[PDB]
Amino acid sequence: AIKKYKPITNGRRNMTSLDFAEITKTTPEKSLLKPLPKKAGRNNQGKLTVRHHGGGHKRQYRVIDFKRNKDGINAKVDSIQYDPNRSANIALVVYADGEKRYIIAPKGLEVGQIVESGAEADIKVGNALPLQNIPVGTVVHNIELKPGKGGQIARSAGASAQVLGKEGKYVLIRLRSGEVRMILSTCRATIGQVGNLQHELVNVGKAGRSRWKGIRPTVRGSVMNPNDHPHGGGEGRAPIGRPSPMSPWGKPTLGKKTRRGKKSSDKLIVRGRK
Amino acid sequence: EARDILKRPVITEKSSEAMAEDKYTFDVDTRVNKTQVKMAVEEIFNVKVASVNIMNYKPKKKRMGRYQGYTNKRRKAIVTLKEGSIDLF
Amino acid sequence: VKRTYQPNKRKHSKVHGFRKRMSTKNGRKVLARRRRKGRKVLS
RNA sequence: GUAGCGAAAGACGGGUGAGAAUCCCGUCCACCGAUUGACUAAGGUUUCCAGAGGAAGGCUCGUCCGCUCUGGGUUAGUCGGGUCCUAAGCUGAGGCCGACAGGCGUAGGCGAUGGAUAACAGGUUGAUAUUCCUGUACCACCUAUAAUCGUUUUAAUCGAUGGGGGGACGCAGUAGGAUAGGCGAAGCGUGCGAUUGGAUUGCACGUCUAAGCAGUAAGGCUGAGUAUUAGGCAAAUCCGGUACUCGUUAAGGCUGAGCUGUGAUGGGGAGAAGACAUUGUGUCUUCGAGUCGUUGAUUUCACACUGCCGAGAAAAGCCUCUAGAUAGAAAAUAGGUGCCCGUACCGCAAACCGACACAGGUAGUCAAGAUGAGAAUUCUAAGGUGAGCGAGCGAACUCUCGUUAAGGAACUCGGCAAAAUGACCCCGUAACUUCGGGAGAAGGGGUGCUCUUUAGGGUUAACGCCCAGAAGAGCCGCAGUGAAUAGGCCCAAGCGACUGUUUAUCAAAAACACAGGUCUCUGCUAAACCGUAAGGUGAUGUAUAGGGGCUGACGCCUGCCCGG
Repeated sequence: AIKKYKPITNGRRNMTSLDFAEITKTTPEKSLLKPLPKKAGRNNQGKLTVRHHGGGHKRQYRVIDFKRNKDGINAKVDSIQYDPNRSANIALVVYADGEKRYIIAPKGLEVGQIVESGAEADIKVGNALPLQNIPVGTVVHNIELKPGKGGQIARSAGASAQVLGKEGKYVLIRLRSGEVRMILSTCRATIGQVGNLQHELVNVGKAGRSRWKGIRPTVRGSVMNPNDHPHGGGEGRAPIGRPSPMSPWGKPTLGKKTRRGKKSSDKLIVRGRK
Repeated sequence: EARDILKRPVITEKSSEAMAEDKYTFDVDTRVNKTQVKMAVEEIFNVKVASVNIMNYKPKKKRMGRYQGYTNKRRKAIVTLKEGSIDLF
Repeated sequence: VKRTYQPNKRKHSKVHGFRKRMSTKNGRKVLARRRRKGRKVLS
């Protein structure tokens, strides 16, 4: 659930937060952690390439199992946990031999619950299967694009896709964007919807909280000078004195498409939006 | 070696106050260690050494009639033998 | 008030200094120039 | 012979000298005192110490000097660094890309601002000291010493290029438990004033390290033992899942734990003078003089516990267990042995950065008493300094400061500046509100000293020992937070929601950010961006996500036109 803070301060008036009620262990596992130093939007040349990335709170990387290779060995859910690197919560599971891993936490997952991977596995939340062995109509998450690589689609909070059909060696699947697509029948996927559905409802309230999350400010082009932006200049406030709004690097940015033709996926896509 | 790493003794009021004790002060080569120093004085003067302390002195700047320069850097040792004496003057 | 040149031996010898000049072809050229000119110090 | 001689309390005596306001010594006075004090880094690099010197330097002088000459001065197994580990980053054999030059990149290597890591007291010099000397310890290496494992597979131990644990970590707050510091007093030391009085009467004092013997004040502990294995690239007696017995007791089983008592040390020094012929009686060869007792107590136990979201390095050292390894090691003694670099001096400054012996700047640590909530304020210990041109006169004018009758903003673009308010206690306090606030609203009143007490915080044993529960009764003065320091207030319009940021050096704002909206692009080798490319950011992310454009909390809303 979501808690609303009282308006003791003008920076806390209309500011909300999560309860973190579905968290049951507030400490991570020592072995599945790795360092995550900040790049701050700067590449191997040391130059800034993407803007508005900077210095927030320090984080450690939880290593996730997006490829559910452990077949025929059921695992018991040991805990639900917070991940700063991600919108969704994670679930610490323990296999029968004692090997322990993290996965993405689905909506209706519970401690003590059992979860398995493979074609022989049954259609229950948390279980991973190939798309060939999944029945049409049901909702899934953490989908592979290539067999054995690991999940790439439907990983965020409250994300889900649904199977729609079956081609020869492909299956039709509908994505959260409204796009339908063809995915190989050998590509794996997990049953169910991703949790933390309320993550999209938080009001960040104050600028400092964005700064904590690592967002530096953004400054509009219309208040720059001409040498810095196409919209810069004007003796006072000025409108966009061009036919189209433009990026800082001199390109249209309203309505102009940017996907490039002659891609392999152009045929595997049948109906697309956004 | 054993007679070239030791170059000169040092004669000062402080060195003489030390020689009142069993302490003797030498000026040695800049590349050698206190172990070499001990072995050398034992080989030469036929005594037994207890401790040997050592320091490095920097070059001191000097002038002489529109010709300035730097002195030589020097390495000083102080040996503290158990028993024996050395017939210096 | 604060002024330029807050000295630092390490940074001096690291950004200037012989090994740093020799690490690059253009830094090997300033040494050749100072040698040709007759400079008493090269770095 | 003009401007200037760089913020600040000096006076006298004596001395030295050719020569003294300026140098040395002495007395008095004054200044800094959360600092003009004392340490440690960076930086500087002999400016350090003795003599000698007055040509130049010193904003005057000079017998002086951070100036000149001569000669001296820095001592480490334990302090800080290297012979240890890694972060960001830098290089990177093979390799990728590229007109050349060259750029990128894997294992790896380098790299502290972090982790690991053995010494304390006293004495002593003109100049060094945890470094020299004394004493007492601790940590590693090697060799002889012999009671213990006695295939050497195994075994304490060797033991991995092997594994599991640990190291290993945020922010705020709370409560305690010890300890440095600090404190009343008859334990006991000490000398008794000269200007009236008094003589429990003035003032102080009561100690001491590392290491090693005992225990210890509280803290954490699914707390103790059996069975098995898709695993720990192979091994494990160690790690992980599950089924049981005493089960949530915490006894004290267990790891860790501030600290306390004896010895260390009847050694040191000691409020001492009682010890001097001398050491100018300064000092010391000799022999003791207190190690008592209350009050309240920073830092440490540990990010211990509790909560919060923004979810808080790595590797080595280390601890356990290993297939194979070897006889076979150890420890407990005694011997020896412990390399290299730095160490002087200045160091919130006359030695650094600033052209200067510049009113500036320069990371960290310690920091006593009275007053007070306080590191604020005023004074003051300790320590440091009297500041680097002076003597007179007391004009105009300029700067800083104080006070001004009557009036009180009439000044002026403008109440600019100044004045006024100011602490603590009590009483009371509007509109309007997003119900939090506004609000310290406004507006009023009180504060000294003495005796009573009936009695509270109790000092509580109790009125006494301090503030008082604060109630009465008195005293003085123009005035009682008697000094200093410590909010001016109200009414009403705009702009911007707010905190924040901005033109280093004429603009701090209504300009930028902002949290919230909205539009658009992007199905992952994503789009976008850097780059010739290779490779990268985006992102070890995946449409509740990421990039771009406009708007700018919140509330009520957001109309017409698709001809160009």
